[PDB]
Amino acid sequence: REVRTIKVFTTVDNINLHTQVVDMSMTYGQQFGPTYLDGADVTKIKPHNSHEGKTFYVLPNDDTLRVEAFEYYHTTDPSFLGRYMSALNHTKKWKYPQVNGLTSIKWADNNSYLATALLTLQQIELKFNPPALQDAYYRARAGEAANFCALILAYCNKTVGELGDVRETMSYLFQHANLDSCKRVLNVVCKTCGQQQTTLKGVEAVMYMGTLSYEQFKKGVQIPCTCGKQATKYLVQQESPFVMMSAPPAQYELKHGTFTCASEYTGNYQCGHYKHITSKETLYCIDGALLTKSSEYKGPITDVFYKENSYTTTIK
Amino acid sequence: REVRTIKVFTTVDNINLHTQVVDMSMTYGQQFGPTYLDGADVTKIKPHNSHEGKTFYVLPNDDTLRVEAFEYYHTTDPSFLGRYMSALNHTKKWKYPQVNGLTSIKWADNNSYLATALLTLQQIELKFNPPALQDAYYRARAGEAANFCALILAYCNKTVGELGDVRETMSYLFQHANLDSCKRVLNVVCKTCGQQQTTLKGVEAVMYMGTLSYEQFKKGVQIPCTCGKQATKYLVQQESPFVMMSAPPAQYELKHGTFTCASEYTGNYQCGHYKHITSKETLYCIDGALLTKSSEYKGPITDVFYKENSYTTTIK
Ligand SMILES: [Zn+2]
Ligand SMILES: [Zn+2]
Repeated sequence: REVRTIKVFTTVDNINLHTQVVDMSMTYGQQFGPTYLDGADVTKIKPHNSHEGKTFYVLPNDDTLRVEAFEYYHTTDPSFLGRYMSALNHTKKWKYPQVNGLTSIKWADNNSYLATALLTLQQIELKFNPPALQDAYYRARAGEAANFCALILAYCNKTVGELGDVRETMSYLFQHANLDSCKRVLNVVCKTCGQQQTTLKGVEAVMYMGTLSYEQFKKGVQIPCTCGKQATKYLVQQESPFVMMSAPPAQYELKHGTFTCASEYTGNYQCGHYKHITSKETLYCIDGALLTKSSEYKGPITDVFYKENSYTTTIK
Repeated sequence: REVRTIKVFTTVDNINLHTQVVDMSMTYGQQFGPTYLDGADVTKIKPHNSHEGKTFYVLPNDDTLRVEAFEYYHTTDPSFLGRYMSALNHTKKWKYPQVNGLTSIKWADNNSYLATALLTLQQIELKFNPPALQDAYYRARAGEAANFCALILAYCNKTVGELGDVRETMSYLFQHANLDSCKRVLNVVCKTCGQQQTTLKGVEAVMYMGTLSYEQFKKGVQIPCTCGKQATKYLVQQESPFVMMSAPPAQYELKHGTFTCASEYTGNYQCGHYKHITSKETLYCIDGALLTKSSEYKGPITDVFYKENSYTTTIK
């Protein structure tokens, strides 16, 4: 007749804890709704004695938790925490070797796009805004990247195993980074129509899709004009700590000392594999846990990152 | 022995067409990969005589289509076009009545969050950047909103029928809008720590989560300081054509003439329904195709939109 109970804590951010007394004869789901223990779904499980004192994630189901979840993650997508937990149940089992001084990811679960994204982040100046990403990225740099990788999957609405694109993944991460001071001025010149200047800010100031070469972007790239002519677009002014140049995969030569790092994609629109190339004392190719070196590199490159501070054109 | 063929066109943007000759003895999938006809998946279907001359969507599977798709949609998520097509197969069957001069959506497929988002967009000054959204929004304002609604679902990574949050949906749409000139200056005052000013730009300058009242935001809202004290955050300067104030749903009184429009959510974290309230000559409550009016309004409000141009505080 005596209900037997244990004390547990619920949370949405793993920092602020909420004391609960749970009935050991009812499932966690009957008492909390969807409930997770370090990523594992315990909604249909009844409390174990070993659960006493442990922390469980729940969905934001009252106003206090709604505020805590938004302040930590900067999202109000109702499915976010469930997707973060579902990914974490996988990423906590991945291995994160140090390769040439950087945290990589041993290949598992079709994660090569995440490995090259993680390697790239550690080579560019970037600060995240959500505390969740600040905290997880700090841990990832130290070598414990499971929470960071699960957050990337959640913020990008990708599940473990799903085909991912590096450019799109970086776009999501940059949306949650402080790029407010970044600025880009472009000029587009048509022999018929004249010239038109455009200013871009934030994420749009550091990403370009169409050519891999920063030098070519400075000299001019050809794009369509609405009048039918081919116009020339070139970079007038750049203020940012890096730039990212992207293009559909094509054979491309990477020259030591002319770029920071790059992503290589081998395959087709439905199926493929990413590798990472970093330019240090030589060219290192990081493929998850694997490492090779070369003095020259040619391959199907999709994204190239360059160092920057301030650039102003000499084109009149 | 003579292979019988028809001419069709493939596309990723429904503007640029690519001539194809298809074998009538093979499925579209065998020849194009995943293939769609006005949203319907025809990958496993063989060509019909009536298909001659028609346009089919395909996935971006060569470099020309990759460039066309990015220029139109401003995304490189590999699953985007399939998700847009899957949603469109549903939204093309929805009805879009004019309610009090605005395009709404007759309730279907758990779409009430999309109806209030669509109604809101038509009451605030906002220009989209991707041509896909520019073109579809123009059609939606005219009353043909199927493509716009399917794009909202695709950009938000939501499927038809899935629970949606209005604040999160607006965040995705604002990410793809030109808000570059929007600016917000805030001051946070702690009696222990002093004062700290912060400047926000773009989407972060027009969205706030924590209170529904713009007036309260101007006077000051209480938030935690890291020292443990309660600090006061207030608006110093605002430059934008609207602001959006959001909070977890709570009973709230909407006063005629003090706001533009608002979203009301009845339910809980797993299940609920949205309605739209607009302040015109009186208060109109739009619930899909349904319309009621009242002189006063109280309900569980989640988001309130206000007109703005330039605001500067008088607080010293
Ligand atoms: Zn021209
Ligand atoms: Zn303080």
